[PDB]
Amino acid sequence: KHQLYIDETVNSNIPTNLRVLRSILENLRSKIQKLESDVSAQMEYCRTPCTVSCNIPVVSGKECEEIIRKGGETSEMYLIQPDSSVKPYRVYCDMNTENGGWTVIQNRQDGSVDFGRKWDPYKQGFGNVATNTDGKNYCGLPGEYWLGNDKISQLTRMGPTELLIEMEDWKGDKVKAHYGGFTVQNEANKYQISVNKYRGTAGNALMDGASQLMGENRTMTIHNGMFFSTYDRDNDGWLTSDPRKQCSKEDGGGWWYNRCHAANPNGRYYWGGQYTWDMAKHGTDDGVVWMNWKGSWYSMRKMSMKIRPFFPQ
Amino acid sequence: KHQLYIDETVNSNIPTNLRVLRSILENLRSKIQKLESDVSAQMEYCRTPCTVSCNIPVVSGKECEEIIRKGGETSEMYLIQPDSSVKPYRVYCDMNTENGGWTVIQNRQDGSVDFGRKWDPYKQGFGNVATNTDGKNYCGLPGEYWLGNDKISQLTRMGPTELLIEMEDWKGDKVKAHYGGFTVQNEANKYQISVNKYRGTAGNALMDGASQLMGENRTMTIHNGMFFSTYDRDNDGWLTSDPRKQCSKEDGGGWWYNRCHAANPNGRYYWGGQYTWDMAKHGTDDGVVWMNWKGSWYSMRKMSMKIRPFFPQ
Amino acid sequence: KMLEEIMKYEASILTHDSSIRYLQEIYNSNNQKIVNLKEKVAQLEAQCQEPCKDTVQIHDITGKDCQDIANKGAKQSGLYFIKPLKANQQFLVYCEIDGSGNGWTVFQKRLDGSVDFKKNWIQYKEGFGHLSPTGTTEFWLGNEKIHLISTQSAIPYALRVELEDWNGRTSTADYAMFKVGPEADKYRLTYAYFAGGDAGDAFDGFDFGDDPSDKFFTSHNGMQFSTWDNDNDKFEGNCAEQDGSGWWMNKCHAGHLNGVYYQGGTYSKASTPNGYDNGIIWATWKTRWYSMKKTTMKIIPFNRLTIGE
Amino acid sequence: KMLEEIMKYEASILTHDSSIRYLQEIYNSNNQKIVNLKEKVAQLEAQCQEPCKDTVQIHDITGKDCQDIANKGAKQSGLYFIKPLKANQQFLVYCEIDGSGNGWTVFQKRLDGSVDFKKNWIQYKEGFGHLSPTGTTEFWLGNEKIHLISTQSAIPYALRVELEDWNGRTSTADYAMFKVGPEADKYRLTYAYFAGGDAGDAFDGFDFGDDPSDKFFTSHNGMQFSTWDNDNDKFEGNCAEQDGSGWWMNKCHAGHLNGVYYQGGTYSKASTPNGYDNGIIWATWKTRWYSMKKTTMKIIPFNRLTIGE
Amino acid sequence: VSEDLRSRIEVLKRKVIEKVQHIQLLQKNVRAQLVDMKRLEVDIDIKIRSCRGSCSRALAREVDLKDYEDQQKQLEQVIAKDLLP
Amino acid sequence: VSEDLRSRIEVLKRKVIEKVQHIQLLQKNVRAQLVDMKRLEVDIDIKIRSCRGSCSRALAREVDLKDYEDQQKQLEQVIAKDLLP
Ligand SMILES: [Ca+2]
Ligand SMILES: [Ca+2]
Repeated sequence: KHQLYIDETVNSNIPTNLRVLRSILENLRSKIQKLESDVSAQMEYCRTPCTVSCNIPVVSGKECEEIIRKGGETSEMYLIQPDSSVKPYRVYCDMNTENGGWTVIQNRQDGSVDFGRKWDPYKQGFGNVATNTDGKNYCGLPGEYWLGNDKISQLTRMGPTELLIEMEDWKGDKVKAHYGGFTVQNEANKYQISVNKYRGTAGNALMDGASQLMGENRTMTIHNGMFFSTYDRDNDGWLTSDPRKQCSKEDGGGWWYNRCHAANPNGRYYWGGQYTWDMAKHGTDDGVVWMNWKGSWYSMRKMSMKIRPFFPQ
Repeated sequence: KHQLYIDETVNSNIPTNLRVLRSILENLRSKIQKLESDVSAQMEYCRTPCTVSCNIPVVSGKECEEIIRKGGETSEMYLIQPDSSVKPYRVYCDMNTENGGWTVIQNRQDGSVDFGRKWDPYKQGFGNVATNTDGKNYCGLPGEYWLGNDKISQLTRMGPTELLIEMEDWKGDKVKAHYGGFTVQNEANKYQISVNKYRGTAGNALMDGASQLMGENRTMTIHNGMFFSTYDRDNDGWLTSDPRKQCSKEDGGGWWYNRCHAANPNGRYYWGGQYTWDMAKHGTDDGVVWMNWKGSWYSMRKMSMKIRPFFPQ
Repeated sequence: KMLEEIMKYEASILTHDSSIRYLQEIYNSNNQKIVNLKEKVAQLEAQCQEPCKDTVQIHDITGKDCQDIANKGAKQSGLYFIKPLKANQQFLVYCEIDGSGNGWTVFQKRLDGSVDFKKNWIQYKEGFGHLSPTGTTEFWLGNEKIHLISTQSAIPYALRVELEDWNGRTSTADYAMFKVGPEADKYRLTYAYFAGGDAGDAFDGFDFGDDPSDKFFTSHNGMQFSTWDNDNDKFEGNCAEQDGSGWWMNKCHAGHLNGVYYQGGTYSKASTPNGYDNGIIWATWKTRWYSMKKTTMKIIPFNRLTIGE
Repeated sequence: KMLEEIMKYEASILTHDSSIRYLQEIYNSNNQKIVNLKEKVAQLEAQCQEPCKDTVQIHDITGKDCQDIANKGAKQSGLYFIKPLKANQQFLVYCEIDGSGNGWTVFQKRLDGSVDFKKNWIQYKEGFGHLSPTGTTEFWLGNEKIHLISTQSAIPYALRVELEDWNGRTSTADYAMFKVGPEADKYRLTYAYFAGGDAGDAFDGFDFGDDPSDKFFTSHNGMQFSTWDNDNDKFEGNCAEQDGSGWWMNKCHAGHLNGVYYQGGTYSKASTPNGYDNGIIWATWKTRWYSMKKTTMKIIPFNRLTIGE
Repeated sequence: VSEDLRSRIEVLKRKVIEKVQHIQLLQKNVRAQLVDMKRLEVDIDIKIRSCRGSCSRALAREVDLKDYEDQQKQLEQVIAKDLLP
Repeated sequence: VSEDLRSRIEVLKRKVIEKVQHIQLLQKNVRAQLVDMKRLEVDIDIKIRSCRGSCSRALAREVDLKDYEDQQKQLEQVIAKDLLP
């Protein structure tokens, strides 16, 4: 005789799984009107672009090294020319760190540039190099940018090239990753990457994969010897099947992916390091990362990739 | 013994004066969602305006008369200058009707301009003069517009001025009203109007009031000698009391009203001549009208007010 | 149905009172959306009150001529009002200005056909055509105007003449001491001497080889302007009515720019039922059967540019 | 409550079924605004893909020097690449061109202070400063460059020297036969003769009245260039390290433009703890204690302008 | 101690009357709301065409009165008679 | 000719069950829509900052997760139990 099991309580317990569902449902509904509102404004703002006026330093050379030797002692945008053939290109030269002579190659610092770009833009370069100081005429400070694959592959092949990779917390901490063998092949070879001499505080992610994994797990995040793939041209360590495995999906960074990664300097720029699977556009590690330092699910606040021809130590 | 009077029938007769009231009530309710819908779109469309590029005919003069004598043989927007003082103004010159030389002053043709405007705009002019043809560079065709009170009063006082007033049915018929004494005073004199020599097919409304009335009724619609009043500055033949009598209410045309009117070229633009008291914003004759022709409650399809200095007949 | 049909009546008026109440609930809620709709529209009507944007604008910088303007501080080619020292009322002109300070006051340009050049005397005297601020409009500024500028305050003028084929090549031809006279004098053209122009000097005449008197019979200097309705050329009858224009004719021409716009640029005698040099020609540069693609007559106070840049 | 509390349960599930249905009505309508919002953003992202517009542009017209360029058909002053006949790789220069056809290849300009001129040997050899296309930037093109141009294919060069006070008055000073030598020769300056310049000829020296050997001790012709880290002047020690610059010193100077920018233009010996003619001076024009507001050294193949315009 | 015999007049009539009162009044209210809709409908129609000369593109809409005309007649008709005896 | 005695189980249970079915399913649907909102919200946030390097001026907006975090927890919780016997 179970006439007591009568869940009348359910008829007056269900209003719970209602008022609640009713709450967030209406929440989202409105949030949408806010998101819809905010984007329309940005549409406006873009009726006009940002503009820089970067007068050129008289001095020039093959890269930033030569330039400093010619007296390039300040840090700002210069114009180089690795070869008589290639027409002279602009670039930010770091003349204040090690000895200076750092040909900036990549630079992430405040999320002002979609790196979630295709194969083409990566191959040619994008973003803003330097931008104007204040009252100073020249543009003495950089901005996020990719120097572009050919221009880069073109520089490494010019002779022994060392590579420095710096990064910063959202707390302030900072670490570096120095390699002495950076040499990117040409487009013909899928810009195959290859480094050779680590030394530093960030952790050798590039040729040692992530320090958090092990066994085959580790051996599958080593970027060395990896082709460069973009969301529009896969060159990872995958296999043609259900793209649930494809290292660079939409608006994802272009990089030398291999069974994905240990590091991704051109990843997406999440604000304030900490990001979650429920925030990632596809529930993947979109961010700018260095597992061997900050681990996964933590996007850096700043990260760059400078270059300078190593000369006998 | 009236226990038979029992209107049980009423209890089953009332559902009528229900289902019906229920019908339209729900009708309007929805119609509103349609009207609400349609206006929001128009809001959109206006995020950007219409734009004309009207290159200027080399030729110019005091008004359209002089211009044609200088070889102005086409009909399009010209630029005139009645006086060295007044800066040159644009205007549509009709060079194809009578002899040509018609300085267009007002023009109603497709309801694309709120004439339900205030004192200020009337005094200075509004709307679109000419608009671009097709592939032709210049703007060879007009658009609804008011040349503006000063500019007009300024022209009549320049010397003997004749006035032509044309109008068209929604069927196609067409009639004219020619006056040979048009001379509008200045703002100082409330732009007092005054015509003097009728001849034509529309009926002398301006100085003869409506032909449908009689006695004092007729004598109170004569516009001649009338000041110009707008919905924001009354100068009619009224008296300060309950505005149930005030010739130009909201969004109503600005004109030389007198105990209201016989004609109102700047009235509201109802589509398809026939309009009813239940359609008028205030149950008045808002429309563009000429009683002496089409009578009351019939808005024209087209109506203009061209000018040209009469030269000895 | 004593109270059997009656106990139901006292029961239905409730069913009705419900419907009644409900309808009021809608009628009210309707007056709501209405009162709102009304403000929504006012919101709208306020938006629609400004007429179409007219892309063509005029700069209020005014002068005696385009130079006097560019000098005055101008910085861009466009439409500008000017009033010569002897003028009794200003008038619109298009000025071409370069990054050097030149007030090239223009008076005639062709480039598409738009404007038929067969106009009467008065049409050449007052001016015809349209003036785009960018100059993508054909037009004859009008002799009276041209003259007025050319004879103001004994100011020295020059005339650059830009021409263009249909293969993008161009050539100038300047005439120092440019001056156009009174209607009284039939606007008669007059320049003292030819100057730096690789287009040649069609104004000095041309020996077309048809006859040996051609060079002194096609020269244009000191010649009176002539239309179809007003002949003052040095030929029995009028070259204008023949060619189809208004120009300084003298037993015709060796170089006249108001020639009938021949598309392609190349033509023959098969064109007109008789054939002429009625096309835009400048023999000193190219054949009388070649019609220019573009054409521009502009003046500038001689005191300016001497050779080029 | 047998069926008293029960007839209500079978009545509330409706009230609930209504709420349930309604919520679905929103959840769906939400996925709508979402799917749309998503395209709205793509619409956006496509807009933000082009980097900031960099107002400074370079013209691809290339030559042996600015003249060879203006000759090549150039028409505007700006930044241009050039490569001398003996050059092993081109380099950016700013060219000043006038409406006459002059390719004024510039090599040094001052006007605000922006660039501290106390640079080493290498900095004068390679060049320093920035090049605005408009020339509102200070800079030393660099001797090596200056030389390379000045000694290409036995081409005859001249040097106009534009100076400006702080009261808007200016004066040129040309030096025909301008030529700068090899680093080997310490870039030694050398011009054959002074020419049309109302600024005077500070290069021939100046008798400052301090001593009667001043004129042959302040002249600059045929003098070697010298910085603080590289002395080749005709004075015990280096005038450069003293004045604070790089220049062709010889027992110092009578006119050197790399002088420390003195705001106002007027200065004394109270300036530096010792005082000098270290300011931008050109005595032949104005006092050694007067510092120019602007300054420009530009060369041009002598074959060009003879006197002015 | 004896109601319903004649009570079925006061509880009926006065109720049916109070209920007929609303219907007849209410119906009148609707009439005006309709006259408001016409004007409103129309006025919008104008305000939109007038916008063709100001905005970049205009809404191509009509404004059938037939519908309003219809109800205009129905309700006007429905106003017959209700209760009396 | 004898329903409600045991009918108040089939018309009740099966109805309350069919009604609990939607709630539990529906609640699941909301969960995902929320996970879509987070990502959406965030992604916009990025797409706007990225625009600072292209457009003339950028929208200075934050993106509090606290709110999402909240519901993220509530709904996750509300997923307890409903009907059984
Ligand atoms: Ca003749
Ligand atoms: Ca020494």
